[PDB]
Amino acid sequence: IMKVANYINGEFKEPSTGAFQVKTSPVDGSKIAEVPRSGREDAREAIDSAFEALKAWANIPAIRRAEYLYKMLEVFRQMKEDFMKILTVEGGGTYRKVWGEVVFTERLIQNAAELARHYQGRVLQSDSESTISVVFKRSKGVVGVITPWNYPLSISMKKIAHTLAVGNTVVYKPASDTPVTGWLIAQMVAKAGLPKGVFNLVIGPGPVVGEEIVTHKRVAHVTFTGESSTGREIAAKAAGTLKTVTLELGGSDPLIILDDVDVDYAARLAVFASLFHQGQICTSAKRIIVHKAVADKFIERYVHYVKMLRIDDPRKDEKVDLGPLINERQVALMKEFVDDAVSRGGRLLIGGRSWGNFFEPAIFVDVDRNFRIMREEVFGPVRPIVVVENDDQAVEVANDTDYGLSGAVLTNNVNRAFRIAEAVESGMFHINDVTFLEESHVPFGGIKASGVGREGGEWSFHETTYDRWVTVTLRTRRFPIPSAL
Amino acid sequence: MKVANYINGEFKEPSTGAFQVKTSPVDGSKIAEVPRSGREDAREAIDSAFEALKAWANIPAIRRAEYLYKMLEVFRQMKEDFMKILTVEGGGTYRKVWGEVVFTERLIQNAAELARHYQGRVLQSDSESTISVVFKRSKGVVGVITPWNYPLSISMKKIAHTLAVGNTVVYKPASDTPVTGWLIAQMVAKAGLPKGVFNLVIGPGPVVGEEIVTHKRVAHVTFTGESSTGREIAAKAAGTLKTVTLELGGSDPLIILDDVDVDYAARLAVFASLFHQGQICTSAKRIIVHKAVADKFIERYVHYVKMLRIDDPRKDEKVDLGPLINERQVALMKEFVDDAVSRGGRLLIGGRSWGNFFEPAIFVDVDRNFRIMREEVFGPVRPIVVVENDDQAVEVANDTDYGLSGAVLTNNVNRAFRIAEAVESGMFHINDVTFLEESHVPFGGIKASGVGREGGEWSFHETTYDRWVTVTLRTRRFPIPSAL
Amino acid sequence: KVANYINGEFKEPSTGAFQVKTSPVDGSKIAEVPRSGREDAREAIDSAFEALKAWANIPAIRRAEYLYKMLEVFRQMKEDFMKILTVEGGGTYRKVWGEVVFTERLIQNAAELARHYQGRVLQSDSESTISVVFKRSKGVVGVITPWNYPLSISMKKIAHTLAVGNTVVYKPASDTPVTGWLIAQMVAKAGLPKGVFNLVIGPGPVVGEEIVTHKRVAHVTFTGESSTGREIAAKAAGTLKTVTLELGGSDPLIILDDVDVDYAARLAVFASLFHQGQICTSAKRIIVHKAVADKFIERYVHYVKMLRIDDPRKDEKVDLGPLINERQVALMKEFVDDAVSRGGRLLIGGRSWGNFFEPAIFVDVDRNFRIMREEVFGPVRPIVVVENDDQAVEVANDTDYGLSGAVLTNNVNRAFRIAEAVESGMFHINDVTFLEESHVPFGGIKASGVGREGGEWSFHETTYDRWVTVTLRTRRFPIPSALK
Amino acid sequence: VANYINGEFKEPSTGAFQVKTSPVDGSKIAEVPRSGREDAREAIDSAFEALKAWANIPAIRRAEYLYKMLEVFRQMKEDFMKILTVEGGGTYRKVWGEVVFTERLIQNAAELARHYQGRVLQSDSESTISVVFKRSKGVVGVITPWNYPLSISMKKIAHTLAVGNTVVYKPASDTPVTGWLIAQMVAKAGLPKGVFNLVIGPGPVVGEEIVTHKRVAHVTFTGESSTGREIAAKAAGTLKTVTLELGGSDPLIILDDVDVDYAARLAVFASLFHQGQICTSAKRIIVHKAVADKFIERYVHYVKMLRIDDPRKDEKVDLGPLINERQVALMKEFVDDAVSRGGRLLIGGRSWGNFFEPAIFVDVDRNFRIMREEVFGPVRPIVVVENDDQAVEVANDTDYGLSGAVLTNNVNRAFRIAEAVESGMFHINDVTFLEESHVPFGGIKASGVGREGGEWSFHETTYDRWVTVTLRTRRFPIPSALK
Repeated sequence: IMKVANYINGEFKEPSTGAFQVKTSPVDGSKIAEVPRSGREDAREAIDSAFEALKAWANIPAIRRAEYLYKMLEVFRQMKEDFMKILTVEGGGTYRKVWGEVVFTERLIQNAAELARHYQGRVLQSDSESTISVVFKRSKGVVGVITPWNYPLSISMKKIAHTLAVGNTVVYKPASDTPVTGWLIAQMVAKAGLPKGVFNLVIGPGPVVGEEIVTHKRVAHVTFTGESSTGREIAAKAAGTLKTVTLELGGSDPLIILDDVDVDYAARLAVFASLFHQGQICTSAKRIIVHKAVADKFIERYVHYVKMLRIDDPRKDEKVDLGPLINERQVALMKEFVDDAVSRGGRLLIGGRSWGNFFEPAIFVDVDRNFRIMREEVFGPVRPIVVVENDDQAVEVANDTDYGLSGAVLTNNVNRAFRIAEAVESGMFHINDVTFLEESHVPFGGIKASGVGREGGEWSFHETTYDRWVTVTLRTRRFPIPSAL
Repeated sequence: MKVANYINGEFKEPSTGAFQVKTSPVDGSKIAEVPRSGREDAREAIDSAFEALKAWANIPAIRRAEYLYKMLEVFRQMKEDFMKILTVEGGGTYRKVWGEVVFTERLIQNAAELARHYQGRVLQSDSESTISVVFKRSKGVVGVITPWNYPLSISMKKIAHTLAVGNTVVYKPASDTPVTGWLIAQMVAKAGLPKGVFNLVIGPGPVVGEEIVTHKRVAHVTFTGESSTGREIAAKAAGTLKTVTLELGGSDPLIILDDVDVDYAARLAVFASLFHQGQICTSAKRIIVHKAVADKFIERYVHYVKMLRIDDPRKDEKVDLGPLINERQVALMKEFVDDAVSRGGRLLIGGRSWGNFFEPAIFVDVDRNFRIMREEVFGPVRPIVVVENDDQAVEVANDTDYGLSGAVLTNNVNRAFRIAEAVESGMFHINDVTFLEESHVPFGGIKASGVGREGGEWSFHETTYDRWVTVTLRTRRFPIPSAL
Repeated sequence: KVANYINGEFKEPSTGAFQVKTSPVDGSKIAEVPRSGREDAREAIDSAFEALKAWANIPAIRRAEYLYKMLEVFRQMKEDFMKILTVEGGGTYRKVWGEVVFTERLIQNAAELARHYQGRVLQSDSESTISVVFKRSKGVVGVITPWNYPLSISMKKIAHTLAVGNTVVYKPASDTPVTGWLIAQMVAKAGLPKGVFNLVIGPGPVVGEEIVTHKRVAHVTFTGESSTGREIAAKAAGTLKTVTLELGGSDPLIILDDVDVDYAARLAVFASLFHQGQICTSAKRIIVHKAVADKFIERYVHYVKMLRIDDPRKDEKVDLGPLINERQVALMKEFVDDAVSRGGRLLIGGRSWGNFFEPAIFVDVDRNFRIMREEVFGPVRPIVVVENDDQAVEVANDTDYGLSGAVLTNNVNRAFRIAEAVESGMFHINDVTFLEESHVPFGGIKASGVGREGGEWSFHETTYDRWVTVTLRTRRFPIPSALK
Repeated sequence: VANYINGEFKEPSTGAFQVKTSPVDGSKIAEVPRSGREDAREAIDSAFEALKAWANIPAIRRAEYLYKMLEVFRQMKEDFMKILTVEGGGTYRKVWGEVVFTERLIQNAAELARHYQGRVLQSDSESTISVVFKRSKGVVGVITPWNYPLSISMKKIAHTLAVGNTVVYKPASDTPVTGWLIAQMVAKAGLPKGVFNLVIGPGPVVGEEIVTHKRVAHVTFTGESSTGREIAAKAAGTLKTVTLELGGSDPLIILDDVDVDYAARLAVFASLFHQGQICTSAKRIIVHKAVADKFIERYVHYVKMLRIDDPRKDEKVDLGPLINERQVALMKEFVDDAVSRGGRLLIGGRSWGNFFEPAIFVDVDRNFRIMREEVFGPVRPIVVVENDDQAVEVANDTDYGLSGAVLTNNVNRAFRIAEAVESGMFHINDVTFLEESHVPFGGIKASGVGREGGEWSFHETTYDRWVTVTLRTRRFPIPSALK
């Protein structure tokens, strides 16, 4: 009953050119909807709308913005089934995956609303007499939000909700493979009645709409989640106008398993961590590193549970374990990873088959550091297991990557857990849990090739505000020039 | 006098032996021979800093603080040497360089004081049986690239605070002030910091600086200089995804309302607009005065400008203004004066120049198309603009690409606060100079003036990252495989 | 049918004892309410104590969920709360509307903040040591409240204390029990776990004193008279329980000579006489600069004369309702008589009928007047004329109290100097003395009490810090010294 | 030895004095004042008069004074060490540790003075600026004990001064000379008259005056719980706030997966350093049955190795004497009670003069006095438990709640125990008496209220002050008739 459209300055509308393209399901290639194929003029219009809305939005008290976010939360709760349906048919997520995403998104919107009134500046001691010295927080301005296709709802809403809460306005460009999710977000914002221009949606190609957002002089900041190469490109283009950036660029997270673990539990945890959403998670456990003393048993248990994984049309029922990859390019790339691993002498323990956009888990042992699946982020269900002889070697292998997003160690020893946690080079780390733990208000982000900045709660606020030192001087004084006086 | 690099605990020549002669802006006399380092020297410094990093980051903060207190002790005995060099090399007056050295003492002390006290957070977890905390970790090897106007205080704010939280440093000072950089390295050497923790490489920005900015073992670059340079650094830094702190100058407004002590306002204005010959990022570069007091203000302001004593800054302690740093600065100031005259400006006083000296040139009858309204004027050429009301004052104040600091003079609390809120700047001062600065406050700008903040814990924020760590104390069941 | 609420159950007091609650408007019966005794208090306290571990141990987000539930139920009960605040407490429509709106914000604020109360990760001075600070709830908290703003003061204490994982035993003022019962209705409908919140309606020296002396009560938060607070503080020492005390004030409202005098008078009337002056942060001592004193006094008295005193049930435009009981009228009469007897000039008012007191305004008072020496919790107000800012501050500070204060002026220097010099826990420039927001630190100094309430400050009061370390290396110990 | 009041060393107004003797051999140490209420009152009035000037200078000026105090202290280290030993009974190693920690304490206070921040808040109203300033409380009473008289005093004094309070200081009666050396240091550091004051006299006279005087804003106290309750009650009269650290009966929990020999070594240090006269001494040792036999054997072995001697003799004396005869008498009561109740005395119990050999008991139950009371001396129970639940139940079966520790290599057991133990502080795999200059030190339950150390000391002796500026006019709801 409704066409998919851009949302610009309070109005749903076609791209100026009228150009469109067809979004199909990764599940079966069926048509989902025609969606805009916007261009630079559409991006410019959204940016100008956001810019004209900015002062009114930034200057209302925080409690009024919080109220809008609470309304958004109420609208979101009414739309939950709609979001789950689209996350499954457009993104290929299983019932359990998209249920988790929608529950987390509810917490994210609520978290941003909760915190809006409480973002504080500081009162300082002055080293001078008769001086009041304080620091205010101010919003950065128009913020470009550019997002990926794997968790398109929760990742988008983490960025959008928190950015809006502290008084920025938004121009949002969803991933091209998940446009309907972005349009549903715009439906939600529109129903919550936010002032026109405060939130804008532009559906179109990254190299056109995204680039316009990243280079426009009225955009103050870009928050971006996607590939490291795209991130470096955006960071470079952002420099033209000195806009700041938040970049979350994926990972090759280590899951380190020591010899004192419950091996069956370790395997269960490892399967979930390494293969949930077909391993298409930035904090997926992408490199599994196991102590030689439990390695044989761990590998057997891990393969045992992998064998049980059910791959199917994610619309069929609520207990499907894995759906398809997002498109044919991903399948082609996973095939390259498997073929490379086998050519280099790796032992394919299980899996390897694919059909349409579906790709089975493919598990390797006997790998070395020159394997593509050890050197690159593997955004799909191909996973190496590396056996190490001690903790020193576990750490060396864990750190032998350009990435540095998250990581985890399983052990019951407090000394080994803390030493390894300290030594692993990552922006996040989890003792006795999955690598992709995430809460709405914690600093989420990485180091090294995994990006810059942190998002979540007040950390999102830190990214999209600045400090403003203000003083008041209550006495007159003599000045050193002209000295003759 | 021969100057050297300081790399991995050793003072040494550039690997090519290449040197160049540095002269005083005061009279052109030879001051020193200094390195012309190349990319190999930069790489050696970076490798040394990288190799020193883990040992320096991992000792307790109290130990790093001890090194900084020792550096403070060494600095206190070198005060006179720093002042002399800031005058003869940088052209600063006694009062200017005295102020810089006093502030530098405070900066080193501030970094030492704070090192033990930079805290992370313990969080509430939304999950049962989960401990959730956030640690602070140092970024790694930090490039420090600095300007010539306040080469000591600006360098030491960056260096001292960056070291405090467990970063190592590769430092490349401005080409016009290499000797101040070498003296900094001397102080650090005497303080006995572990080899590689601090390194000095003297050489051309486009060679040494570019190596620092593009090298994959450098984690962060903190830069103070021109907006165009900063834009280039930010773009180059993207290749390795290193972060940056950029302070790129300003065109700060000084707003003077009609309820002020006009004589005091003029005295304040002269100091704020012309101290160190206006060569200050937060100089009061655009003076904006309310119609009702404009005539009297302008008369007083020119009166006090006329009293300024311009002279060899080495002569005595009461010289008001010294020379500009080089002939290019003189040439630029002449362009600003030429443009203002050509567009109908009235030159109330000044414009005379001889050698590197320049008598402050003050213009009225200016409009928004004047170069001295549109560009940063990093020298002693100043426009005075008259406005009819507070709305216009704000409009003119914000009519700039820059956004560093700003100030308003008024006794009215409502006008003061409304103007402070409306002016688009990273910092703002009510009833004081535009260039107020303390050791521990967030210093920095918005718009074309740059990104990030420096000073105390804000410097720490720039050169550390947050690290979320959890411990889960209970086992649970996972959603896949569902057949379980 | 009004009753206690203990361990998830509405019930009669154990003795079955009751008393009648009457309206201050006309003495009409409102409801029979419990007259509980110590055994009722002990049952409540034991219920809270047994509920504590389960409530403190759930994740913060679950407690926030319960408070958001409470907020939903409150929004349904708004009309009920306003009706009772008026007929039981004597508040006008505008007063009770304001209290209900603020209460909604208070419950929301507590819910908002629950998940975000953080501890700290520290630098250790020792090697191989992790050092952090957690926040822990104190335990069972006694909540004892007054009659003037019984809903908003109760809910500020109750909501924030529950948010961070304490359980609550609540005893409302004897003159406002139905409000306390409606709160219990709200909590019950929100479905909080049994024992987490308990209501005991009864005499302060019986029920209240049991709460304050019981070994399983960890904290008491109290708002009321300074004498009562001092007794509670003393009694609380027996078990080393901590206390938050808000004990009223005698706030100065300082009016300088540069104000809009008409506006100052309008502000002063609102600040000094809203809710018949029965506000801890009422402007109880008006201090005006001699240069505007005559016009101010004329305008102030003019607006006071315009105040409509009537049955607050009559309509929404009634300005002033009755005092809470006849004992308050008798006290205000003593204040008026003492002022008259001491030579004070009664400008207007001072009549009373039933529980309704007509605002009595005095000039030509001195420091020995009871209305200058004591908190006047009613509509009797002194105006003092002063010659300069020094005198204003001397008179402002000449009080045992120190809760809030305000200054009206357009001069930024005079505003800040006066704000700094006035000895109070809170201070407002160009606004009323009783400004209050849900998340700011509300509280006083001197005889006005100890501690702060509001958002995270409420959390600070009812939690404690817990330093935890992990040492990751073994070491040698100094005894026995003989040992290797 | 004299008082230090308003910048001047002087004897009490009465001229009264008393002779202090060494706990080591009873020899004379010094004549010290016996001050009265008038001396306390004079100190308080001096601190009150000095307060505005001290509170109002920039924090950097107060920091400079503390840095100067630090330099003076560094020159007086040997003096402090001698007096802590001969007046306090501390061994060389104990007093060396105290002096080192005191240096760090003074430096920590100086470091933080410029950095104590308030907050800028979001306002729920339009056109409103809303901020929170930090202000000093005023005149602060500092009342201290005899066991670590230097470090405990200086942690309180240095941090309290740093944020702009003035100080009236009353040291414990058994350690007045240490108190006088502190006044000496402060005098040489040149602090303004009245900012710091020393009054030496009996707690029930000088202390009570401090606690009840109307111009004293806050009292920070360390000592016995009974005294603390006394002070908290008297303080209520003038609504002054208090900080109280009132000792502990800390559990040291030792699980079955430990290096048992290491555990014993750690336990001996934790339980008996300074003769157990430490608020955070490991006073109740709780050990898992699977390692208990071996642990008890190793622990008694190391206890037997302890060298008890004149602490003045050399640097390797492990234990000195208890502070006085009353402490010895109390320790005998604890031993008597444990024997009467069926405890097995594995070693120790001998006493001569103020010296006492650590008495170690097994076979104890919860009704023993040494399990129910704080044992501020070298008598220690070892209790055996069957599992972690039982370890926790025993650890919490105390009125106190100061510190605590668990020894284990298991992360789950360490954390669950840490969470479950009811204490203000807790340490995994270390001694119970860990202490740093800037961490929140203090207890729950009977162990007291408040925290001290760095910014936590600042919180105790400052208050928040909410200030607003409203930038627009508005209509008010009364009189409602106004248009």
